[PDB]
Amino acid sequence: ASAWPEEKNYHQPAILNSSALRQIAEGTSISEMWQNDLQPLLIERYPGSPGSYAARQHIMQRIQRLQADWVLEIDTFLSQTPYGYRSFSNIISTLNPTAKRHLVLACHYDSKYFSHWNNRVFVGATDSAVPCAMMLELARALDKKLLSLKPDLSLQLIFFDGEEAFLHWSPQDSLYGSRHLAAKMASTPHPPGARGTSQLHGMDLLVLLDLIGAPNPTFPNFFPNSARWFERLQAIEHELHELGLLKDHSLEGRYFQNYSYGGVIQDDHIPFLRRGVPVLHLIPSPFPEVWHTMDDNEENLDESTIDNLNKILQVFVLEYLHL
Amino acid sequence: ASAWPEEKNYHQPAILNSSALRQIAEGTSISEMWQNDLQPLLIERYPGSPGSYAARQHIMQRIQRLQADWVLEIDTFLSQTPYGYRSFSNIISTLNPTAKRHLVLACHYDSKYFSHWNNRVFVGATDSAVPCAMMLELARALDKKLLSLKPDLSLQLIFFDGEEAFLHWSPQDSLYGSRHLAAKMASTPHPPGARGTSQLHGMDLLVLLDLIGAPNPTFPNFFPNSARWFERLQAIEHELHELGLLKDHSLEGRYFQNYSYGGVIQDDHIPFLRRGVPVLHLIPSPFPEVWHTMDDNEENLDESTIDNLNKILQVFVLEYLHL
Amino acid sequence: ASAWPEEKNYHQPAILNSSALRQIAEGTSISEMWQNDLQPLLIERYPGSPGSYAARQHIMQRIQRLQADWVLEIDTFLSQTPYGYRSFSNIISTLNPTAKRHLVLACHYDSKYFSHWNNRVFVGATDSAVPCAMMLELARALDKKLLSLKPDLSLQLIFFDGEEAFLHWSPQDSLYGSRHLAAKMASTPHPPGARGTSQLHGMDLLVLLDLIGAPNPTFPNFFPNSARWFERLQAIEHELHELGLLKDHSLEGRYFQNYSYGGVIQDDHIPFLRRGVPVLHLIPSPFPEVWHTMDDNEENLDESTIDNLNKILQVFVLEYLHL
Amino acid sequence: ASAWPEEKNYHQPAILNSSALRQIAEGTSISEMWQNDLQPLLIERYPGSPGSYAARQHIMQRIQRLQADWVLEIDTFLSQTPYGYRSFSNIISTLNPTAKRHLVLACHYDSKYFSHWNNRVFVGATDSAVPCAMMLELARALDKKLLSLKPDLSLQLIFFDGEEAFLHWSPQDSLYGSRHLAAKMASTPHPPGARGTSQLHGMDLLVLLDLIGAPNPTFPNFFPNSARWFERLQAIEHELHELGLLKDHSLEGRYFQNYSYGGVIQDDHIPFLRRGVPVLHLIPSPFPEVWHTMDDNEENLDESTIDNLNKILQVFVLEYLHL
Amino acid sequence: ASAWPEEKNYHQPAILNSSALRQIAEGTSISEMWQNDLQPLLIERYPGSPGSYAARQHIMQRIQRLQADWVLEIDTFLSQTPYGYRSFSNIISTLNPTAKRHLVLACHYDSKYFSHWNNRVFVGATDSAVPCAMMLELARALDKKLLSLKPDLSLQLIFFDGEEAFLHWSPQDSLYGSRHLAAKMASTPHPPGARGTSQLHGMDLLVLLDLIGAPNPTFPNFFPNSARWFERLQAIEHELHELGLLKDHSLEGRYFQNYSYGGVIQDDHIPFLRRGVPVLHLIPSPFPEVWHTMDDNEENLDESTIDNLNKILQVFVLEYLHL
Amino acid sequence: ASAWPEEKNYHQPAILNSSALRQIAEGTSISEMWQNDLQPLLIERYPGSPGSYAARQHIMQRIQRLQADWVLEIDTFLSQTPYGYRSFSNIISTLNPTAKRHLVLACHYDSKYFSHWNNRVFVGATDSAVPCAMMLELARALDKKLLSLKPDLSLQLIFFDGEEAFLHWSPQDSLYGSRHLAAKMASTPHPPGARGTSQLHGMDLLVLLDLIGAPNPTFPNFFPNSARWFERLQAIEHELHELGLLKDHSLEGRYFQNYSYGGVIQDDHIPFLRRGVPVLHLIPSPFPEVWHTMDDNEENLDESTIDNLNKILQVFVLEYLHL
Ligand SMILES: O=S(=O)(Cc1ccccc1)Nc1ccc2nc[nH]c2c1
Ligand SMILES: O=S(=O)(Cc1ccccc1)Nc1ccc2nc[nH]c2c1
Ligand SMILES: O=S(=O)(Cc1ccccc1)Nc1ccc2nc[nH]c2c1
Ligand SMILES: O=S(=O)(Cc1ccccc1)Nc1ccc2nc[nH]c2c1
Ligand SMILES: O=S(=O)(Cc1ccccc1)Nc1ccc2nc[nH]c2c1
Ligand SMILES: [Zn+2]
Ligand SMILES: [Zn+2]
Ligand SMILES: [Zn+2]
Ligand SMILES: [Zn+2]
Ligand SMILES: [Zn+2]
Ligand SMILES: [Zn+2]
Repeated sequence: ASAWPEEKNYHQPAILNSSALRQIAEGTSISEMWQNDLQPLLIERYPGSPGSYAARQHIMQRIQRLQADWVLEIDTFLSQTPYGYRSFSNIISTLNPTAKRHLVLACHYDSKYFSHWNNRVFVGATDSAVPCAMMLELARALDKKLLSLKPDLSLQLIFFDGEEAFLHWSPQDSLYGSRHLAAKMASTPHPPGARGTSQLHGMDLLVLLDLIGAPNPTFPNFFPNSARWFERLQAIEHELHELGLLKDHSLEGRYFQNYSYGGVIQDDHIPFLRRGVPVLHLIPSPFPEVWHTMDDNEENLDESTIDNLNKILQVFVLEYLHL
Repeated sequence: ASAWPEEKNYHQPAILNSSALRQIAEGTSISEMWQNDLQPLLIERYPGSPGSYAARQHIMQRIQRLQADWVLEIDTFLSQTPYGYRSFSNIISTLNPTAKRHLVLACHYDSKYFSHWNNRVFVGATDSAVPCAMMLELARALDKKLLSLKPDLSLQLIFFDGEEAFLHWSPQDSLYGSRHLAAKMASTPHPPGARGTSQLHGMDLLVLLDLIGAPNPTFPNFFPNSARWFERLQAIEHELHELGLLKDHSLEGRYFQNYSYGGVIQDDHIPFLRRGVPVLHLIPSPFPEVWHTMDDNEENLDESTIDNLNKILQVFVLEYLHL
Repeated sequence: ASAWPEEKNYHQPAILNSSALRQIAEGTSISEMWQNDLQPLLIERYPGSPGSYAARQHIMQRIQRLQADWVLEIDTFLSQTPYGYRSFSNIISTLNPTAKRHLVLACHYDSKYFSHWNNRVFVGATDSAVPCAMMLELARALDKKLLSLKPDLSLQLIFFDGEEAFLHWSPQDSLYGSRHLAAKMASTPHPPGARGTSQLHGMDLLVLLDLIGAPNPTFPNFFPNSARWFERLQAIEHELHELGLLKDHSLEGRYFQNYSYGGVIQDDHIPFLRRGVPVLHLIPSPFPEVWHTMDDNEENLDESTIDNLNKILQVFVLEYLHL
Repeated sequence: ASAWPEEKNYHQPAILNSSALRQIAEGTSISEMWQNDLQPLLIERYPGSPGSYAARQHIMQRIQRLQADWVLEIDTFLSQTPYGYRSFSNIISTLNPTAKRHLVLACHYDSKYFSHWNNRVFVGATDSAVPCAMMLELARALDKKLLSLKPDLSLQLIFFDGEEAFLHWSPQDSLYGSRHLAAKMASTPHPPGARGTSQLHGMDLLVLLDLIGAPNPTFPNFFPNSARWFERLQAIEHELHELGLLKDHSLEGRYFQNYSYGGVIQDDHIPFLRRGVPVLHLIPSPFPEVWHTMDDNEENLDESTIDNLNKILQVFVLEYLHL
Repeated sequence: ASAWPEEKNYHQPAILNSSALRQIAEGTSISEMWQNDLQPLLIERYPGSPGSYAARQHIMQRIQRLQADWVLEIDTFLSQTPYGYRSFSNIISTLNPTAKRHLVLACHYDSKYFSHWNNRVFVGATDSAVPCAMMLELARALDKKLLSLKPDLSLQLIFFDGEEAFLHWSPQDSLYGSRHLAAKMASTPHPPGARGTSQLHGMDLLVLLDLIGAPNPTFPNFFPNSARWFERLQAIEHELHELGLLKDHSLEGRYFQNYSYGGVIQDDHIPFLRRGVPVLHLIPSPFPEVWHTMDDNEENLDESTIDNLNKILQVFVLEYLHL
Repeated sequence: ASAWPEEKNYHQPAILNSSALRQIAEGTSISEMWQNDLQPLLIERYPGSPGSYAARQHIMQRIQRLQADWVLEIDTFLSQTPYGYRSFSNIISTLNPTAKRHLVLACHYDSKYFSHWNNRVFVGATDSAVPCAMMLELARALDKKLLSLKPDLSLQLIFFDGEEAFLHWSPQDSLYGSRHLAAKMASTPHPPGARGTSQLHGMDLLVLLDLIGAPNPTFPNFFPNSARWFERLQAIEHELHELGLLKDHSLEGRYFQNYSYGGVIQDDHIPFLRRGVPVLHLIPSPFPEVWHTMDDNEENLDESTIDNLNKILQVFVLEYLHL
């Protein structure tokens, strides 16, 4: 079958000048995210709960209200769990469904199931509601350049349901949404009418955000096949510093360090990885000090870190997509 | 209900009187089937071939033109074969997609891949071009009563792609279409919005027709869980003989002869049966004398047996559906 | 390289004469069974229910009132199901637990979980309340002969929990207690202190009673490796018939006619067969006409068919042990 | 062009006249097989035993003394068992190795592991010393016709090691030589230098003799894709009886009653069957009375049944190969 | 609720002052341990051997003399190996067996099977005779406080058999006792009478000691969900040293160096990890220099290193359990 | 089963004195390797191409022209791929084929399948043409010592076919040759006549060379059970620097630094690892900058870096082999 699944190994970015970096900082507003994107997600939203549904509708509405021509799919499936059968729904948002190639941004939108311990509620502020909102604030900041789309390439956003275990982390109790999605795409022909290629082959790179929002994260190099693109993240971070385009930020503790981790952490990327999709995994090591506590809330977030990461990220999408 | 997947076990048919049987004998014509439903499907149509596309467009068009509100689904997927990657397309036809339960009729519409041996072209007339044409005819002859649907139970037809092996019969080279749809159905919630039940649960019974069109066929009783529904066929056959609505037919050359065998044959029922679906398997034993030869063609069919079979089956479906 | 797990292949019976065939027929009370062993078990007793614990107490108490030295064990375990984790309990009854070899009688004591269709309650009278009671009637009727055991050979009874599916028959929704117990016997040293042999290797023959109680049952002959013990049953039947020790019985309608089936019927035997245990499987084909309906009750049972099989089976066992 | 694995679907015999049949008939010697081929095999020969090396040597020595250009090969491998790691050797003997297609005849040559019960030694006369002898007498009796082989087709012979279990029949304790050899042939290119076909595709048909030599055998017809070759066997037995070329033989106790089956019997054909090879399985139902007893010895063989079957089979083979 | 398995996620220690830390230090003797707990283990004890029954008897006796209320269970099973079927026996010693939650400490008590290279005998002093004596020394020194137990939480000890490969490390040749025991616990309702939780859910934290006793060991921090418990270890090691309670101890060569390691090391925790149990894995990297040689003996042990570790570990256990 | 598989764990090196360590430096020619061994291999040689047959023939011809007497075998096999069934051929070179034990050197010889991007052809200079030529220079630069073999230890070379994925990396699409050859060795008794041991038991240490040729490579230490042999590399390296036998080499730019990675990195060692062969894996992290681009050519290799590696690797082998 034709060889376009080769193209990703050759793709190169389109680097921005100093005047165009400045524009991007001005383009992005954390407090608008904080109020209109982030806060309506800080709620109990484990799979099947009335919060899951509220959260899915809020995410849909914030996207529909943009100009860029986004196509939305709800992917609804039944799976077995320790508490029996349950239904889940991944949310998928695509620009130019027909293009063979897509850069993919992903996170998970469910929150881990718990009882109401010490009369509190778990709402996973780093895990992973901030990541969702940064995705929502990216589509809005760049809705202008993203509309200039009506190398055959576009953009895609995935919001997984069921990342967390219900009872005890095992292969059969975790990653419900990503295991189903990776298989579905492996067996769907792409582009439409193709005879020998699939939607997976169409994934250019998968950028997974997990556990973002705490102060002083450090993100390692996990994989040697995406090393060259993690390196671009460094150089983007370092240049926006010397232009003092970031806040409360220092070059002595940079977010993207130069030390490969070696092993891997279990997460939504795994069913994609083992079928040959390239992955850039933006999960910090160590895990926030609040990980899986009633104190992963709005109060412990750190407004400045998030605002820096929104900026670097927004540039990487823009240079990858030659926009 | 929670609940309702229980009902198929207690369903009981609405047996028809002598006046009505006569009505339906008169209501179907085998000569119409032959010219407009069968002969267009006597063609080379192995997966991915031009005739596969043409077999599909015909089957669609014959249905698109009836009264009853049939909903057509095209299930197009990518699998691996001994020759590499290939695309298949199953055809599904449904009255009242929302009903919890559907009685299901099915066959395979691919022909088997062969070189052109002796300058002849294999076209599978019993295997399975007739079967498609009997299902096509049936929906035409009862379009009348089937439209009355506008015991929460309606009717579905399935036309599989890729039942035959490409090179050598094995678990990875066979039943490409049935193995896809079973998995898709078992992981889809039914009825829309359900939490603990699936489309697979909604399959009241599966009647798979295969290898049909030769004279003096004999079909054994394959499974002890659908046994009673096969006794029905025996008694529908024995009441059209005595009424004189069958042709060139005797009660010593009967088609359904309470026998056993008593083991199992591999076919499109296998991936449904191993997840708990009840099966009525309408495949003869022995196979037709012409099985898999260049002489399994139009000339070797028997007009009479196919007309008889049509009559019995059109009965069964009306008595099953209480119409 | 030991040794004894082969003794079971050379084993021969020690046949009874006419006067012992008459004594055996007069020592068993079809009336005593029906009231003291069977009727207490015709209730709703699906896994986890109040009825399950009541059936376990009835079975244990009836066995304890006997003089023979029966040793009883409760094998309680945890398993996943379509509705979640749940607890199950098999019942094991063994004479001479230390012996190397044991003949095994077995059936399942649960009832299938149904809703109350037409304000009725499923109780599974042939499925399998009667085989439970036949097992209790054999232990009573022969109590005098069996307390003589104090070849290294003896007798065991097993009553499985969780034989039926909870929702839809699959490999993961069926045969809960037999899949569990087989894995546990395969991994247990037998006899005590042994270095290279297991309890599973000590099962001489597994005689599984299922779906018994209706009149005119035809029991097929399933496996080549256990054929000669089926042939014992035929001759036993025939020579009791021909001393007038049977009732409402004709040689023209025997229970054990020879008739090879060839394939399998899913059941509690499957996890032991798969490991090389020889199986004598007493399940008729076709299934009782009342199978998985609310008329599987006391009023459709056949007193005399049952009484006849209690006699055949007691003769079989006494020959198997030389008693 | 390759492609050529379909040519076994279209192959047809060359039937021999009444004069060629008296020719074959007078051509075999049942006492010279008995003397020189069978008797040296009636010894203990479980795998790794000295009888195993002695048996392997007599088989090869007897083949090597014929004129036909027989190529001998020894397939020695290691494998894990209930008593630990052990070494086995299959014997493969082939005419025209370069030919794309071969008709295959086979049995197993090991005898089952037992201890000396009652001071006797198990030799498996029917199981399977006689089939071994039949294969050798066939290759001598037809030596001058096969020497003519110099349709691209010829003849292969196979003797398997490690068929029987050591301790308890299971997927890992049984069929050691056949499970090895099937996976080897499926991963060897054939013919030499071929790019997309394998030695397994060149097996035209697998003819597996097992448990033969007892009087009055009844052989089923197990598979639909070889039923036309069961037929030919049925017809060869009929013609030979009507020319009075059989002995002590009755058309009422004919070996090939057409009644069928049913399901399956595990044997050396299963690793090949499961991958698409057609099989004519000449195991009888039921098994001899002496099956797996110390009485499966020379005395209980029936000379006349074997002689008759020798003749039938050599006529089957000559007609398969057009000689 | 039925939700208690979430409790261990919220558990916090009760941190001891400096005069309680001084009592702990004074409360443990390395020479009593050396003479009465360690030395009798420095023998040959691979599975099945006389030294294995002797180490079992010594472990049980030394616990049976303490005042605390330990319940001892011997878990004995069969398994297949490169040499055939063999019997194994784990050792489980439990306080308050009815309590829902248990902090678990563990090592393997077998020794690796070797020939006597150079007329010397392999006794695995670090591998793992020392870890066993550390566990016995801790039960003795904390005996009076462990007596308080009579937060539903107590203490359990596990000695695994069959950790080493007999022949070549493979999924089937290694971790014989721990794979058996994790599967057993996973299917055992806990607490007694429970309906949807297991003994495996009861394990609060699995602290696994292995390859201990050589000088200057570096333990990494392998897992993100047990990392807050690794930090407790470092804090304990820092305080004891600045109070002057360590020996021959440098804060430039502290045992717990917050350096992380992504590559898993296979060991007895793996069957628990993959079912969701949190692990604090105390194995050093690199392995000791003497690893799997005849020089892993008593003279190459370092007295001071082991005495420091006893003290760090008993402080852990008291702060975990609030004594 | 004998004990000799233990011998590898005790084996120790026989180190060289400053003066033999110059004889090595001086007996290897980077310029002869570059022209006579490398350049012939810098062509398109993906599996089945004309370039693959020619690279077999180069490799063999170079080895056949040397005094030591190497035994060559060509291991051909058939496997399924994303484009269909294909033929592949490993190259295996052994001294003393019958010795119990062998040290093993290896790489892959196939070149990744790519379309001709920008009119350029992928030839994989580091991936892995240079590892091939390195293995060719070593046998030549040492031909004279290795002829003293005619401690049951010798040397083996292995050049795999089919390492790269044809389309997308996955367990079914990568490592065709290694997966195939580890299974064949595990099922081959070694030495000849052996009853309990395999060819795979004989592999002392597997040293896999991959992705070599770039400047300034950093090779990590992957596995605790092969660490002692990496320390030998690190030490060999440092004394060659001190003696001045190294070019363009510093100590801050050490090839073998103290660096512990997580592990894997999929490659040809995986299928051996899962069966317990110990592995020395000489692949760097990060991968070279040119990896899987058209600039992985002759111009971007570094002569010094490769010359220095030839010197280390050659010492290591003579020290390992006591030559
Ligand atoms: O800790 S994990 O490796 C899962 C695991 C695997 C094995 C044993 C115990 C736990 N990964 C993980 C867990 C929770 C998360 N929440 C957000 N991202 C998460 C990622
Ligand atoms: O028919 S079965 O093969 C179950 C089955 C198999 C395949 C598909 C769907 C259902 N065996 C069965 C069913 C009910 C029973 N009650 C007592 N013994 C029973 C045995
Ligand atoms: O009976 S079998 O199906 C194997 C089996 C299957 C399941 C359980 C126990 C045994 N076939 C078999 C057994 C022994 C033979 N000896 C010569 N040919 C033989 C064929
Ligand atoms: O990157 S790898 O871990 C394989 C992989 C795994 C998952 C996804 C994509 C690719 N190993 C690898 C790749 C290329 C090589 N070329 C020479 N040796 C190589 C080894
Ligand atoms: O080295 S391991 O990772 C196992 C292994 C994995 C792959 C190949 C060969 C061996 N773990 C191991 C080995 C020996 C031990 N002795 C005590 N604990 C031990 C742990
Ligand atoms: Zn989380
Ligand atoms: Zn067909
Ligand atoms: Zn039932
Ligand atoms: Zn046998
Ligand atoms: Zn060890
Ligand atoms: Zn590569």
